[PDB]
Amino acid sequence: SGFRKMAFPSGKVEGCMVQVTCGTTTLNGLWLDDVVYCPRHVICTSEDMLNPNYEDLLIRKSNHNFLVQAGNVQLRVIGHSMQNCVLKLKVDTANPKTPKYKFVRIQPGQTFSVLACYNGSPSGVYQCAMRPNFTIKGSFLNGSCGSVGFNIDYDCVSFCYMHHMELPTGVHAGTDLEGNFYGPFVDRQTAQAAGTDTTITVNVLAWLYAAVINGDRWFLNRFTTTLNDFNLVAMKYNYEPLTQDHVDILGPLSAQTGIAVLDMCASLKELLQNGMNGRTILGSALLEDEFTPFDVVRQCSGVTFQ
Amino acid sequence: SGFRKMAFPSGKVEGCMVQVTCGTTTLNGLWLDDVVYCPRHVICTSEDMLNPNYEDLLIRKSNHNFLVQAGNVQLRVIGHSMQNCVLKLKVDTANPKTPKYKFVRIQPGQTFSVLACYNGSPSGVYQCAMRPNFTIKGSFLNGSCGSVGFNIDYDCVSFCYMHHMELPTGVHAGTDLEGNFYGPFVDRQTAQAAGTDTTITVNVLAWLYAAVINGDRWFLNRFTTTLNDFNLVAMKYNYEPLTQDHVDILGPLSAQTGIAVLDMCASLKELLQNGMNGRTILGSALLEDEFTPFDVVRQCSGVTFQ
Ligand SMILES: *[C@H](O)[C@H](C[C@@H]1CCNC1=O)NC(=O)[C@@H]1[C@@H]2[C@H](CN1C(=O)COc1ccc(Cl)cc1Cl)C2(C)C
Ligand SMILES: *[C@H](O)[C@H](C[C@@H]1CCNC1=O)NC(=O)[C@@H]1[C@@H]2[C@H](CN1C(=O)COc1ccc(Cl)cc1Cl)C2(C)C
Repeated sequence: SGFRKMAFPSGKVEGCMVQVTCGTTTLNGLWLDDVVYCPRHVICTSEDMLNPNYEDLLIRKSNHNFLVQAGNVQLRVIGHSMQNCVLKLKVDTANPKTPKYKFVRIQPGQTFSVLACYNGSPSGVYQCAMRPNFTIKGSFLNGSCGSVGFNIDYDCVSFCYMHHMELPTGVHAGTDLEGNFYGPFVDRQTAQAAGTDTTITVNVLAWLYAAVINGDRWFLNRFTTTLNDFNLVAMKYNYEPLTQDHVDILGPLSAQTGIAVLDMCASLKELLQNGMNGRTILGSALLEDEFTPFDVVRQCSGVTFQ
Repeated sequence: SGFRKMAFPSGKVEGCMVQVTCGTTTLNGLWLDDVVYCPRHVICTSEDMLNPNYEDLLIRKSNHNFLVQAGNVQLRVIGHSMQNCVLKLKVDTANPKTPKYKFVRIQPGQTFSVLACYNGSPSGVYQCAMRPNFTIKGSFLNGSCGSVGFNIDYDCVSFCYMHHMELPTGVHAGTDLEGNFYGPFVDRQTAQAAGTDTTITVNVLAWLYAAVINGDRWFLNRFTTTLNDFNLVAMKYNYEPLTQDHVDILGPLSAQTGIAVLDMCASLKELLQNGMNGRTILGSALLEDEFTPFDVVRQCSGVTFQ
């Protein structure tokens, strides 16, 4: 037993990370087959990153302007092109470490592992959720652009995120691996802001089920509630509405614990109105919302990946 | 910016994990050079694990009783020996993936990354602290024994932990890689219990400095305190005593923020006596104690590993 914010093993992704330097900008790239993927603002400079015109900037570039460091070995760039907000640098060598992979775009509420990287070298790994406002609460410093987020499903890495920027509230924004931003953000230095977030209701319920599975039961009660009456409380506390599909997705957790989904909602209702009163749930004094039902089933059952 | 519970990249360790099966017990082993390391209770059975005599049990074993699966390839065991609570299985093949490594024993209060494994296959990675009572609050199910904890320091993996068991409170106990248990636990099924824990004071202060670096400042104050008067409050709230060396270790964080260590103690004192009053620190409603000063400096500065 026990319950931890757990990332996927990062080894398959570590073998794809490279360093991309252009001008005085160094960031990370993702090397799959004979392509290196990286944020397009690597082609920018100081006075560029204001309201840049990346098509103009890119046509002024040459293959040899892009220095690609795969560890202690330089990769020759033989072509370049822009795809939305990412660059695709064609290199003369296919990555012999290329795992089988997919480029997937995730939904707010879903989670993924981030391999934070600097100068092409992995620094750490942690779990993030896509917030309802399409930001992520990460840990990113200068030089971390091009770090990717991913999930693993048996032997296949599903890349879902490339890091591009921090917003003024300290949260982070980036793209899918096709270069399309999550949320209404642009890779310019403007006065853009996150905008209002909500709590991921279905995830909080999943985490409550994780707690019960692990022996935290004090928040349970004989009360129940209808979906509609629960959702008026959710709205009041800036929680996302709970749909019937969310109830369906929680079914296996409900069946394992023997606590009906709607009964757990009644428990969440009471926690929202009364707080916790000095008690904790799974070592937390806050209702946690960055674990999906899948995450709970995976950890409380022990799935692996080859 | 941002602050996350961050593990080390796990790739170097993933290449060492194997499956060890003996009788009807399957667990994980750690394959370094031509030795596989695993918990010695793999040689036990159901009626064995009560008050077993492992020397007697081991002399009754044969090299061929140990099935070692390195992925889809079987490793021939050519020798075996017991070292305290671990087995060393000599195999005919050296692991060509062996990273440079060390076997180190850590102190309570220090942190490490755990690569949770089942059937020799990595499942996830997360950060743990050695509690003052020599347990760890992990996430471990049946089959996870032999998963290791580790730190990475440039290119070198310092293995500090092998998993053996869960205690009745849901916390976890294991050994260093020389097979010596952390704390007063034995690899028998007895009525052993964790015993009383304390909060790691120096780590809480480090995390408060992490908060300030990341813009959470509401808990700061003009008050100060002496080390002695702080330590009477620490004792009252079941916090570990703060030593002058702890103050020294916090020096760089103090110097970066411009908040004297003893002034941050005064802030912790007030948080201990008043609570947080509905506010959070780094997304937590509890004082967090599983980040060392090193962890904070590493994350709030961006060190990597090759
Ligand atoms: C690429 O390595 C960086 C990663 C940034 C640096 C600090 N934290 C990060 O995640 N990306 C950028 O520097 C991008 C780049 C231009 C601006 N930018 C930003 O991150 C915006 O800036 C900030 C905004 C808010 C904060 Cl709290 C901090 C910073 Cl540095 C492009 C937008 C072109
Ligand atoms: C080896 O894979 C397991 C790992 C255990 C299983 C559940 N969680 C874990 O970390 N190790 C064991 O089964 C060891 C083994 C005998 C008993 N044992 C225990 O973990 C003790 O048991 C438990 C105690 C408390 C709880 Cl809450 C659950 C269990 Cl299963 C040796 C002590 C020989």
